[PDB]
Amino acid sequence: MIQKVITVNGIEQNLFVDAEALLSDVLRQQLGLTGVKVGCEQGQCGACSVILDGKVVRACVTKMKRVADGAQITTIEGVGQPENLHPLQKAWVLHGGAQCGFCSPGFIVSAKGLLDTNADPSREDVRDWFQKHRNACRCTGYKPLVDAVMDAAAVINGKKPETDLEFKMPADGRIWGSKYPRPTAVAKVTGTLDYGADLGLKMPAGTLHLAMVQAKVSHANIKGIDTSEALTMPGVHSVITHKDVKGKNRITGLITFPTNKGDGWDRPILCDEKVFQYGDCIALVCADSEANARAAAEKVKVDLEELPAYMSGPAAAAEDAIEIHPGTPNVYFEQPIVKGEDTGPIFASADVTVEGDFYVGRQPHMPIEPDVAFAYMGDDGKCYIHSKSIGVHLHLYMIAPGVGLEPDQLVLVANPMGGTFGYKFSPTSEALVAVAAMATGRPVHLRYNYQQQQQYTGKRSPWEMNVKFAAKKDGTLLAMESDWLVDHGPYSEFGDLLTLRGAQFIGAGYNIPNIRGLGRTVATNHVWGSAFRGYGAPQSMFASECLMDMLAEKLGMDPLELRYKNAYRPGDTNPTGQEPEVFSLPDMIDQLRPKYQAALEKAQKESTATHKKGVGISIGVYGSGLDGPDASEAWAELNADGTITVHTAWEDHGQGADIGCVGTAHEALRPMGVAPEKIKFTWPNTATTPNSGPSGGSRQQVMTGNAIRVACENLLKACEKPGGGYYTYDELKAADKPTKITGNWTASGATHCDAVTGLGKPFVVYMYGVFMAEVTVDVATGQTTVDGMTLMADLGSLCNQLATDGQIYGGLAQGIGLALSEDFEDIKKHATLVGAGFPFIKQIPDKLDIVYVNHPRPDGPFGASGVGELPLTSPHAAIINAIKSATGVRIYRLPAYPEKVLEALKA
Amino acid sequence: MIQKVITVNGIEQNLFVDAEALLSDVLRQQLGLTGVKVGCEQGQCGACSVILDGKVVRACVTKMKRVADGAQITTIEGVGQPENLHPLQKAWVLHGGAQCGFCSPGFIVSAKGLLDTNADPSREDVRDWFQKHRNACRCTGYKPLVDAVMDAAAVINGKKPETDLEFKMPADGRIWGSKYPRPTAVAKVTGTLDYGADLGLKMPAGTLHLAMVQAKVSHANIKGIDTSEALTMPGVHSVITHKDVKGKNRITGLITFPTNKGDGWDRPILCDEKVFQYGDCIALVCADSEANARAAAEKVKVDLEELPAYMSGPAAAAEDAIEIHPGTPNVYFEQPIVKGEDTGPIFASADVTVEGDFYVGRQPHMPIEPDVAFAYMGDDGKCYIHSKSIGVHLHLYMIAPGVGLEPDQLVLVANPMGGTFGYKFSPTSEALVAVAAMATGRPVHLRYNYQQQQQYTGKRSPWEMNVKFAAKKDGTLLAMESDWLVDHGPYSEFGDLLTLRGAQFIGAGYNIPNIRGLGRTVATNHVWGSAFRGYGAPQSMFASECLMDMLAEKLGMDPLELRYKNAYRPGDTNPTGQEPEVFSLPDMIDQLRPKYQAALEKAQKESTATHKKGVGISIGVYGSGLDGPDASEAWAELNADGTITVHTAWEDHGQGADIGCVGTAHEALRPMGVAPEKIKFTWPNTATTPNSGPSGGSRQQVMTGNAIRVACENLLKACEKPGGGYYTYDELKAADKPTKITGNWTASGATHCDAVTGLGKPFVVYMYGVFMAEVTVDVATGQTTVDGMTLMADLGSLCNQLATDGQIYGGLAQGIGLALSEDFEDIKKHATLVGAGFPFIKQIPDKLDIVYVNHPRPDGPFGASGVGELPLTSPHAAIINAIKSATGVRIYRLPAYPEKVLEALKA
Ligand code: FES
Ligand code: FES
Ligand code: FES
Ligand code: FES
Ligand SMILES: [Cl-]
Ligand SMILES: [Cl-]
Ligand SMILES: [Cl-]
Ligand SMILES: [Cl-]
Ligand SMILES: [Mg+2]
Ligand SMILES: [Mg+2]
Ligand SMILES: [Mg+2]
Ligand SMILES: [Mg+2]
Ligand SMILES: [Mg+2]
Ligand SMILES: [Mg+2]
Repeated sequence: MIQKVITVNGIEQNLFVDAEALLSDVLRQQLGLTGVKVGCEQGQCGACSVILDGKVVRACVTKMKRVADGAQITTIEGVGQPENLHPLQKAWVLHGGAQCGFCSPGFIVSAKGLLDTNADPSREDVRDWFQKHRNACRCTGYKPLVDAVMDAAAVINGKKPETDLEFKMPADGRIWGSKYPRPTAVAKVTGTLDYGADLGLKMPAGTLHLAMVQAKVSHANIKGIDTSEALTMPGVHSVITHKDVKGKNRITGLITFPTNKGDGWDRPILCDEKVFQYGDCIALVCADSEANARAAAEKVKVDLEELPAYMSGPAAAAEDAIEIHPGTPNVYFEQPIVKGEDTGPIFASADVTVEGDFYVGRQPHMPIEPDVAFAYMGDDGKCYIHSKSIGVHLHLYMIAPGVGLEPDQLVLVANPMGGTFGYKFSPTSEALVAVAAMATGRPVHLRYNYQQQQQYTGKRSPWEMNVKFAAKKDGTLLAMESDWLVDHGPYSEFGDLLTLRGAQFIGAGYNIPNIRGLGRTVATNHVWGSAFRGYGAPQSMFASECLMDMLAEKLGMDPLELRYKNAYRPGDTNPTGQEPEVFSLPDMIDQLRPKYQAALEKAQKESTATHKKGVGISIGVYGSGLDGPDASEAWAELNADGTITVHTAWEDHGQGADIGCVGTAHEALRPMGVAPEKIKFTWPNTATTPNSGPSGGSRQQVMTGNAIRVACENLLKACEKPGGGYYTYDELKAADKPTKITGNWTASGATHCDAVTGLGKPFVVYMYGVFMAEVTVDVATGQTTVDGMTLMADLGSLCNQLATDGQIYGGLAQGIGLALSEDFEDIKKHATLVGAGFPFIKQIPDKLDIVYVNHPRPDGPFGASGVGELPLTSPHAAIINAIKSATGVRIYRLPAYPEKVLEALKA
Repeated sequence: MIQKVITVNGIEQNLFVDAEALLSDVLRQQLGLTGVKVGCEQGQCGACSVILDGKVVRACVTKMKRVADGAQITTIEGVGQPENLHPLQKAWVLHGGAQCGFCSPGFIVSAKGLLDTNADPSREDVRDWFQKHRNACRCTGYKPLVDAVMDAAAVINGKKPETDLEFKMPADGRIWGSKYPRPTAVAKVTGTLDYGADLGLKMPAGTLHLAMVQAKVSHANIKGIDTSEALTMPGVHSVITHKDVKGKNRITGLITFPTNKGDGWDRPILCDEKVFQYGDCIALVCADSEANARAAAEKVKVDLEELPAYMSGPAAAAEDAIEIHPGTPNVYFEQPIVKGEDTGPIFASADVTVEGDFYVGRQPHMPIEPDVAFAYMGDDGKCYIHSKSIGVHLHLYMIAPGVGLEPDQLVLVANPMGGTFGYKFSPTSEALVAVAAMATGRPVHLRYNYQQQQQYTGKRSPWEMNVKFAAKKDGTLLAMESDWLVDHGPYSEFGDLLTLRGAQFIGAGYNIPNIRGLGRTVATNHVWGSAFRGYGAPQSMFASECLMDMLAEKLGMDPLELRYKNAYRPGDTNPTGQEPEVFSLPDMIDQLRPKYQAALEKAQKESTATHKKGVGISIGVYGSGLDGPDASEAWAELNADGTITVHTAWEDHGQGADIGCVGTAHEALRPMGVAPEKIKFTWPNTATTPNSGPSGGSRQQVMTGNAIRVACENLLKACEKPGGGYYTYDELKAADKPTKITGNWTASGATHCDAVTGLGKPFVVYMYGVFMAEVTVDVATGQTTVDGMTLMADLGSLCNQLATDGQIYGGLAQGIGLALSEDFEDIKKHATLVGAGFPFIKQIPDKLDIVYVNHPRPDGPFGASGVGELPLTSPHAAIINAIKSATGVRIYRLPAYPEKVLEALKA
């Protein structure tokens, strides 16, 4: 051990450390500076950025031996605090740079380092700095972060007053549609919002820390578990196995479709008889620290009989493949789509037909924060779980029978969280922590490292797809045929539903009167399927949007004009036979057309012999809602202090559940003149907030926004004075009148798609958009650079523009990754950010352009649709279409790795 | 476990706690708020004061179940931080309220609570508030704290500008003699100075926490130790016993006198063959937490043969008493005093003689911070100890042979500390932590609780005393006889030396040409003797100063005039035959006389039938130095940045080692124009600071102050430019000239007192003073209230007046405790602050008056003497003399408990 006397955030610290200890651990654990965020732990994400003697360093790869006596360290806590914000922190708030907020401390500390060395950076200087220092963000698409740095710099430079970093009220008093900052922004930019790992450090002594004993093969029969050596190791309390589970030891898919050939009870909590994928949790070590639990987990011995593993959909779907779940065929679900007339004769007599085989793979979510959860037994006797769940009520019912509790004896709470992008539509660690809390009676905390986040959370499910179009010479679509095979890994939850998305969204955007297709879901031993932003649309619309360009090519027609010819107009129906609710695609195409023509001319002009530029187009469509007559509930409560609490379980991945609630409530409460800062939101809790539903399907703004609106309308009625005006809280209480008022809303016009035909009216509100990608391909290397993205977006009406701009930029950046670099195919190689192709700042263009063409929705609150998944529906199709424009080569199977592009160029 | 969402220091905290947990632990351990200081842990000291929903509460006795959801908490961290100080914090700095600083956070939070409920308190309102909220201070005597509250209130009330809370430079630029604040004040008032227990919380995982297995009988032969059950208990690493000690397992007294009958190697580190006092450490449990170590320590079984214990000096000194250390008589040392002619014939022929038997007991130091230390093996192979040692070099040599290390392989460092008042002139926990670090190879940390601070640290040693005076009718002293028996408990360290103090200080202040006396030191099984502020003078001068009043009474002379007649004047010698170095007692008496006469008249006027007022006088004298030719060393270094570091091992109990260094150096460096904020001090460290010596004997200002002066003079010479002016650092380095310059100083004129006669010149500088106490005695209850204390003090020249005023107030308050309420006689009853008679604020008068009558010392730096122990030399004699004045009763044996006074009143 060594004494080190240093200065941290301006205060002398008399430190006692192991010279080999990581600065991240010293700062977080010994000094309580949990504003230093840790994600990857491998020096790749910048979340743990600190200033050390004037240099920006990653604390997770800086050992204490590199910290000299007398060193100066700055963390986010030293940059500024609430009520003493630094210009960078104020700028971040104003520009909406904190979505999940997990990367915000690291970017802000890094930016301070930049500005202390270059006071007046160009935007490119800012981008080069964040690239060098590996500052990674999965939510924002980087542009808002650069905007914030530039604005702060101008203030620091005296070019602009600091008061301009403070939001100015529009002065109609209206925050709906504005750039009003989100309530959680100040906590995020100051490192004072506690995420799950932070909470773990601030839990009491006697909390047990868990480590997972995981399968190191993809498929096996388990013969036994030997824990004897692990029990003798430092700090070890006990080891938990399936024997300690008090219920069924299975997670239920809950809404398994009746025509599914499996019962939906296939997923174990702790493996008993079998390993179904690499990473499966077989046991939990409980110890006094994460480090001691992990060390002991390495010594637990599992006796297994390894079995041949099926690592792709086609392999598992082979007629003779062995059943992974004995008693259920590997191909466990099929969804037909049968619209209009038989397609065979139409294809035979059509002027033109095209066909393609396409693939979209196992995209990894890659939030900067790896999965984390904890659980405890309340003094009320209930089991409490605090996790990254974005569907607390949904998960309660998925896990309760498995853990052996009635629903009233389990409570799920959503912690503040560093992004999910859908992986948290699935249970991950909730049932594991519940089992351990129940078995030990003690609080328990489980943190995944980044390798476990990659290997042992669910993934976008690969689809192998064949799609065909028949059309007239003038480009009018006559018919479509479609076939898709969905690789769902071993766990069925929502796999059938994901397969149904193919019926709904393959070919969406156009009038197609005649469709014949079939989706099939197959169990495999690769990673299980969890929702990934877009949930079937990124697969579906990659195929159809690439195929539209192929059709345009074969007709000698411009691909934007082919889309214009076919885009939904009054009288048309979507693939499930439903009339669209608004018709904004022609408007958006017309407004994009001259920008598209200008982009074409620029690409022709600026192309060289070696660097070929191209422009690509696509349409995107997705529903806002879960299928059928989805519903939500909210409570609007006048508090004694005159503030109003709007109680919901709107789960915040980081998208803006807080500002969605405040903005929607503010608009609804305008008759009573309620200031936005007087409106409070609630963190999701199954015991004390209503069942607003999960934050999946780009649904909350519509469903919960409407419920909030109705609750607030009902609160206004409850407060109305006869003669005009409104009663105060005290007046209502004096008259023994209610102050906490419920509102509900249901999408009554919706119907579930039919099991035989696929036809129905699954959503009452959709999101519509038109993408344009501008790229350069180096034809010597095959490397593609995305130089610009544009999204024409119809969101109906904006609740908050900082929220919606950010959602779009983030989705476009994930599109670039999906198109060019991302996959989870190699269990080890793809288990790091860099290995799996995470997009760092230089991979995302600074030119991300949005044009809102909003057509108010009949059933949306104040006309709003959702936004969340719109920007990831088909940006990768636009990008691939742009590579084709540039070079003449079409990539059919994502991602467009350089070697793959080169092979195509040279064929 | 329960979730609690509350606000702490203005920030929302999502807390996860045990409802039974103490708020102090939650705040310190879970939230890292180590500004919440914990001392007594029993709700008696206020150090852990926090504001909870507008009420000031003691966090150490507030369970989390009493903290409601939505509660508001404020700790010192929420009051203000460095560079954002609250007016209370600025006021504390300006008024010198932070000495050790351990109570400062609690007083300041408490004061904020006061001012939030009463914005314009009277001084009495402030005193009533601190009494109610149990805010305890052992350093300051409370007056500076009240001064600070009043000044802050005026600013908060807009009656006075906040800039007036900032020190104004005297503008001759001179800080010597000023009220310049101490460098450590800002850290103390903000809770950002880490004391030993704070450091323990900020040590790395894998640090082992120790608990002591202690004797629960006073005297025994040990037969064995059974650790088997303890080893099976939660979190337990190992148990350490004498078998694990690698050296002699004995502490050496090091400077044991040759005529001592013991070898000075009597004190074990871990008991092997015997228990010598209640509390002796027999084993150490090493565990993952203090709580787990303590729980397991309760299960270690010690097999003992209890022996009859001698619990007082007279009991142990009986001719037939059994030897506690077999082979050494219990009476192990005697010091004669033989000055002038045989006293028998002089007493026989004298006009008047008086005699008394007196007792001063086992006063407990009662710092607010209980003992704490830690140790580790450095990567350099050395063993490092960080403790409350106030003699790091001294303790290194006292313990090294016992622990089994050569002096170069052990390093002792003084942590910031919450007071000692001399108990840390002894080793306490240093050898224990060293043994455990060496045995385990791991960092180890040991914190005593308050009961262990009381039972198992050393104490003022009781003295049974008989003193006699012979005098002429005109009051001229002719002769003195003296006999004292010193109860040193079982461990000899510095016991002989303490006994020698009786020869030096019984009757000090007066010309006494003929003295015959004998001091004896006896081992007992009550608590071992450690230095307590005054170190023999409080015993010695209680006897002689009470006896002077008895002599005045018998002569019918005023007791101030009797002292005036006899006080040292040129030509006189002190008891050891040495000429005083200055003669300030007549001056001080003359200046006090009219105040004394006025106080007498007020007492007569304001006395009632039931409440009798009185006035008492005493003189105090003590040396500044350790005996003989004491010495110190300092290094003055010009740093590259133009600051100057003054390297010393001046140990800071809280008295002001920091400001002593800065003020002394500043004065010495004036020719080169060095600003005070450019002068840095060093925390004591045996490896990297010179052997400046211990902070005992009121010596550092003289010895180390002179060394600092000489080093700085030498640095000036090193920096001098030919032609005038001074070179810069860069200029000196360019010329390869030295920048770190040594200075030494020795008290060359001093000699050790003789073993046969007691005669010598032990100190070259003494401190001189005259006390006046004003009291009221309720003759129905026997309760004494001290209404006023005055000290006339000759300190030569003041280094810093905030330091010296505070030292005097603190000593006067300890005097009031020694006179009226304090002891450690009952092992259990006196093991709490309240049980042992700690003086809370109402026990200390607001009227504490100082008059400086400074006569510059020939050998002091810039004429300075020490101050530390002066104010505790005889204030308790003045107080007892005042009770006599008031009521006619003399208390001979301290303390003057009410029942004891009543029995005397009624006899
Ligand atoms: S770079 Fe340190 S946590 Fe990712
Ligand atoms: S806001 Fe950057 S990772 Fe979420
Ligand atoms: S009153 Fe809480 S530590 Fe003393
Ligand atoms: S300053 Fe108050 S206890 Fe030391
Ligand atoms: Cl391909
Ligand atoms: Cl490649
Ligand atoms: Cl008495
Ligand atoms: Cl009493
Ligand atoms: Mg500022
Ligand atoms: Mg038509
Ligand atoms: Mg190749
Ligand atoms: Mg202020
Ligand atoms: Mg004389
Ligand atoms: Mg009695």
